[PDB]
Amino acid sequence: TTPLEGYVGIDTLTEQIRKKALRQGFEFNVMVVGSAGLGKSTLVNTIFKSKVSRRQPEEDYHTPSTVEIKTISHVIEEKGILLKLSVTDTPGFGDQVDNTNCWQPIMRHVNEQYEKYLNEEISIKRRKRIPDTRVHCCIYFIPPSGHSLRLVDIEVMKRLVEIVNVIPVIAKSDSLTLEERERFKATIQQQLIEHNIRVYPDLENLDVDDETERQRNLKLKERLPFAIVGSSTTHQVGSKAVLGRKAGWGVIEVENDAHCEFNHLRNMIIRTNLQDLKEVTAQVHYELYRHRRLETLKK
Amino acid sequence: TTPLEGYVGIDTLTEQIRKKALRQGFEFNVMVVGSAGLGKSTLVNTIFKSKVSRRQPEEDYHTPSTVEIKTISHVIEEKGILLKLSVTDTPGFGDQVDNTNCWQPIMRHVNEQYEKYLNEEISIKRRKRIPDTRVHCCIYFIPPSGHSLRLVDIEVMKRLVEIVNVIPVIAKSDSLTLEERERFKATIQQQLIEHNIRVYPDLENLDVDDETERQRNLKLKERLPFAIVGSSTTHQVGSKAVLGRKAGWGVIEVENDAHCEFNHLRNMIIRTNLQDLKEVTAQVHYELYRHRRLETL
Amino acid sequence: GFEFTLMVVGESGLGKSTLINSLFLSDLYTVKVETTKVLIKENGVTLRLTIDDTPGFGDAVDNSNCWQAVINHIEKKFEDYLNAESADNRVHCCLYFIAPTGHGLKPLDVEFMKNLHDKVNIIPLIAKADTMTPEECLRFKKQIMKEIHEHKIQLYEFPECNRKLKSRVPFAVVGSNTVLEIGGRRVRGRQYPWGVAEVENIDHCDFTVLRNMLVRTHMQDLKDVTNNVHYENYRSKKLSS
Amino acid sequence: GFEFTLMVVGESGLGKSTLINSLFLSDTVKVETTKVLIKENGVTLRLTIDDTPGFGDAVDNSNCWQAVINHIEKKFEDYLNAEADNRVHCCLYFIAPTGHGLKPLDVEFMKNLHDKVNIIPLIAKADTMTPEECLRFKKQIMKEIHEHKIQLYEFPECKLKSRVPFAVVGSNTVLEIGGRRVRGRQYPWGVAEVENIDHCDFTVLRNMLVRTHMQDLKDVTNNVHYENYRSKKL
Ligand SMILES: Nc1nc2c(ncn2[C@@H]2O[C@H](COP(=O)(O)OP(=O)(O)O)[C@@H](O)[C@H]2O)c(=O)[nH]1
Ligand SMILES: Nc1nc2c(ncn2[C@@H]2O[C@H](COP(=O)(O)OP(=O)(O)O)[C@@H](O)[C@H]2O)c(=O)[nH]1
Ligand SMILES: Nc1nc2c(ncn2[C@@H]2O[C@H](COP(=O)(O)OP(=O)(O)O)[C@@H](O)[C@H]2O)c(=O)[nH]1
Ligand SMILES: Nc1nc2c(ncn2[C@@H]2O[C@H](COP(=O)(O)OP(=O)(O)O)[C@@H](O)[C@H]2O)c(=O)[nH]1
Repeated sequence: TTPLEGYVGIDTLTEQIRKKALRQGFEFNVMVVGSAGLGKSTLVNTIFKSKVSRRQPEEDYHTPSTVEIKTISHVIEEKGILLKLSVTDTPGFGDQVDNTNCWQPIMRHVNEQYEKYLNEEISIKRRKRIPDTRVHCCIYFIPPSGHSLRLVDIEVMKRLVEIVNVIPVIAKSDSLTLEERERFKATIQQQLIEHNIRVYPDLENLDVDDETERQRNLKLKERLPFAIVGSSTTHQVGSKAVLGRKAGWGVIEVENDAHCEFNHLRNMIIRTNLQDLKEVTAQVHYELYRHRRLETLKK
Repeated sequence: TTPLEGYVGIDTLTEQIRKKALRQGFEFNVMVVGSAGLGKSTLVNTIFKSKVSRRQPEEDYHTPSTVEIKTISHVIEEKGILLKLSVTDTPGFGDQVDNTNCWQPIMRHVNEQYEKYLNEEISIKRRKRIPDTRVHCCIYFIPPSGHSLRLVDIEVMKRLVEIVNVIPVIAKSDSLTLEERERFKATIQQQLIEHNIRVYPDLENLDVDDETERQRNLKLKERLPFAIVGSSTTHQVGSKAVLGRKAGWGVIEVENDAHCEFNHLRNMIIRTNLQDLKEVTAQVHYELYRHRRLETL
Repeated sequence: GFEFTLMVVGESGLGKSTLINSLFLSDLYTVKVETTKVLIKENGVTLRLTIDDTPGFGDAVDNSNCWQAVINHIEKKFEDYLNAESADNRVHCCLYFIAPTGHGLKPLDVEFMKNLHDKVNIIPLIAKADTMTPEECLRFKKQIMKEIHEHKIQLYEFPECNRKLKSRVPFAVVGSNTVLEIGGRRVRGRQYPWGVAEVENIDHCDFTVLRNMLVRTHMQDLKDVTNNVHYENYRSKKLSS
Repeated sequence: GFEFTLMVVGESGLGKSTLINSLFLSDTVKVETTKVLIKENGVTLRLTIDDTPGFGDAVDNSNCWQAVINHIEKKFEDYLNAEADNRVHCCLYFIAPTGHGLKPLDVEFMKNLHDKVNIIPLIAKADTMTPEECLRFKKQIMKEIHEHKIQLYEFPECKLKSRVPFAVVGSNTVLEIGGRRVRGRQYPWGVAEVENIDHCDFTVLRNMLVRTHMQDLKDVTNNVHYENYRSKKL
């Protein structure tokens, strides 16, 4: 490095980038995948603390004859930061009598977004800034069976860990005691190792020169899958209002670490690994899709 | 558009981005274009307050028989931020008996950087992060004649403004009195309008909606071309150790706004419009280069 | 002694075994049918009880025609009884477990109850009621009943002896095997960091209603309807054909 | 009275007109001739000033010094045919204050013209340089002149010769500083004085050209440069 003899002003550079962001807004695409009735819409509304799901939990739901993929778009503002958020859900996944090819529409959706981006990129008359419809996060909901993963879950996770970031969560964790939750987590982790399902955060995608990030992400992986509880209703406990669920024997607290693990999931999605998810999507998954497709479109 | 009901945490995003730049650092490329003996090396040393230029201003210099392009690279540390700085000088420019087609090496250098970026982008085995060697700024040095632009200067600026961000500066402005400085700036601006030379900042490359940033760039445009003075020797004036030049009749202070417009240039390059220069290079000049080649191929 | 046959149908991990242990207070514990015989000596009268579990139900990626095994089992028992006419091992009750989802009947449940409602008495139970709030439980019950009445499914209607208890169909059950000490009180329940969900509590789950109706109040009407309706109809075609 | 002629050559925008007005206190490349009658100090001087406009101005300066040579040859031919001294006696070349050395155009001009007219190198706009910078530039310029074997006009009799090439500052404006009237240039940091030996070398040049050593220029023109042309012609 060349030593400096005064103040130059490179430190201001970050602020400049910040200012540019204020005029555009960051794009985030979440996709929830799981069987109907596991709390996907409620969890999306709990993470973003707004009615951002396509179907509100109150409205009636009918299982369609086919597996559909539905998307909804929103703009969320906080302290000058705009988030263009696209939440995509899978009505009819894992509910039919015959669930074969239930993961096909999901992968078709992800690959079609990649295709849109690559076609906008290759064109001669290209835009200055390419809109990003690529799925940045995929949250997979595991029913709280307490025994092991279902076969459909294993199949879909194996297919999906290859084209999109997947973060497993035990849906409706309020139904498991602490011992049961621990045993279920141990079984789920052993099964993930056995089937070699490498979920986000993949430590292979992190640089070796950085150790603090490696240890932090190792702790995050050691915590997975997350025992989550989602709810958009607040209740008075003690002398404070807490988001939670009310049953005759108590109230499950969403924001209490000793009750659930929603805190860790929301911290990773929003506060600690959002940009890492976007970077892995744009530098590991889209890059591999682009390589594979162009190695076929050589001519 | 969608009301919230608590702390989701989206505001943390900026901090996250910072932690991801902190490890990789930013990269900037400046190109100084002018004849010999106009303070280019001293100005580059003064902007970054370090011995960054290829040639130290006090060593030696012999005029090359051809216009050559030379590049130096450095890593600059500033409160945790790494800047990969490239400085490109053009020895031999505007100093020959015959200066016909003396803009070819400069345009060739810029187009070569555009070629490198495009050929790495189209490549199927593409790298995750393409190193940007493209020329982000072009500081053009005009000698302090006091009459008008040289024809060799008009030609090169006219060719350069179509592909590169050009920022005209009046070199060795301490040789100009204020009245002469104002007449020279007025004549240069009139000649730029007459020959249709559009220099950075250009208001056609800005969003229509934004106005508080449009006005600032309009002020910067009206102030061009800057009257700069560069130095690296610290002199004691009164009780202050200030950068400047000690003539036989006074100390010309570089950082003083009443003396020279160096502060405007350094604030525009380093503190206010660095990322705007990079963005305009990547989105206005690189894109026009891309559309021309792909139509050709 | 007394004879009874109870079949358990549902997806895995829905508290089926725990509920079966809880009702009968004993350590009783490819879709086929597994049979377990127990001899329960309680309340004076001795019951030789049969449990027909159907393991592997709903645990496959493709579940087409997975209800043929239970149909075959019921009809095989029917034929064995008909031949023996010239011990009542007929499957008298069938507990179907519906996942606590909160939306309505899945297509698999609809198909099972559409192709089994004229073979065996179907008692729909909402498995794991301790994961629903009361409002969700009522909404789910209403939606399930509406879809049952829409598809013309004939479930089992309990007879007159609890008026507000027999109208709680489909039942929402909670099962536990661990005895906890709540203020010196020996209670069966599940302990969460937020409280104790008690099995025998009438405000928590319908376990007591089901225990009373099935174990010791209406265990004979099930046999009677099996003999006089389902078995009679089954003979009404095989002999006719 | 006394006839003399001075030819000013240099790039446009270098204080040539200002320096001419300061020395004599009066207000395509084609040589432009002007005639002035200056009755300074009682001696009438008929001064012919030949400016070279367009020198070093166009993008192509190839053989732009031919007009200068053709001008001197034509004056030499006119005198020989007559045999009014219209021969170009002095030529002042202005070197831009680059701080490095001589440009190719300067070298070419002083190569082609140093055997046809007396050449006095001047560093135009001497206020551009700190004293150390000016001394270094002078040393490099003299080294390069000796490498190119360029012969300049040395001054007879009348410490001041060591200042060659002269660093000159020209200014037509008189200003009031320290309760005295001085010719100079005004900057926010101070006033650069034309007639201060510690600031520039204008006073030495004026003394040499006007006061003392001018008939010597005429003599060295008649006895060296005019003889060689006539020798080649004959
Ligand atoms: N026990 C429990 N129930 C939940 C939770 N989140 C939602 N529910 C309830 O489950 C039902 C279905 O949830 P919903 O979000 O509509 O499921 P989705 O169809 O998977 O989106 C709703 O009635 C919710 O009130 C949870 O975290 N725990
Ligand atoms: N008048 C003036 N002279 C300068 C300035 N900066 C540098 N110089 C002098 O110019 C001489 C050569 O400048 P240099 O940096 O080598 O210019 P370059 O050859 O074009 O790179 C040095 O002696 C410097 O002291 C300035 O801002 N004004
Ligand atoms: N939430 C809830 N969990 C239960 C209940 N009964 C049993 N479980 C748990 O569910 C898990 C699997 O159910 P299990 O009793 O083995 O019966 P299965 O349905 O035959 O698998 C075990 O951890 C049980 O402890 C209940 O009523 N509510
Ligand atoms: N720094 C400096 N500037 C000068 C000097 N003499 C003249 N100038 C300015 O330079 C400009 C060019 O002067 P001019 O004599 O017209 O140059 P010419 O075209 O070479 O004759 C004018 O604005 C003068 O005021 C000088 O000695 N030093």
